[PDB]
Amino acid sequence: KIEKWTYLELKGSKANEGVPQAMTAFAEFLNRTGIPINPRFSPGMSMSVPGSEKEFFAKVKELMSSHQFVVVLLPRKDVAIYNMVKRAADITFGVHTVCCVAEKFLSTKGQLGYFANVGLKVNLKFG
Repeated sequence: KIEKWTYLELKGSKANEGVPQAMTAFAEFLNRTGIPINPRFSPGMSMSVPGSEKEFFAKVKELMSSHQFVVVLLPRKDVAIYNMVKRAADITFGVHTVCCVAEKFLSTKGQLGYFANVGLKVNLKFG
């Protein structure tokens, strides 16, 4: 059972709406599909994309070292931001991160299908 988790939101041009609410929906989804997780998350973090990996690691370091699981929302399917996230996760102990595109994670049509795909990655990390 994932007990301590939160989310990290990497800002794009447009502001994301309904994030906390979708995170709750996501946790419910995970529980229904056989991945036990506390239905409640600790308050999430939102930040613009920093200029360097060092700057990024400094910012998210406490977040990632104090949680078992972090759901990360990226503004676009940009593999460079994705890599920045994976580098920090690579040197952090006791945490798993999963990266998602914000629009897909939030948009009503196709949300459940997307949740299901993201759940594949989550399952592999814990199951």
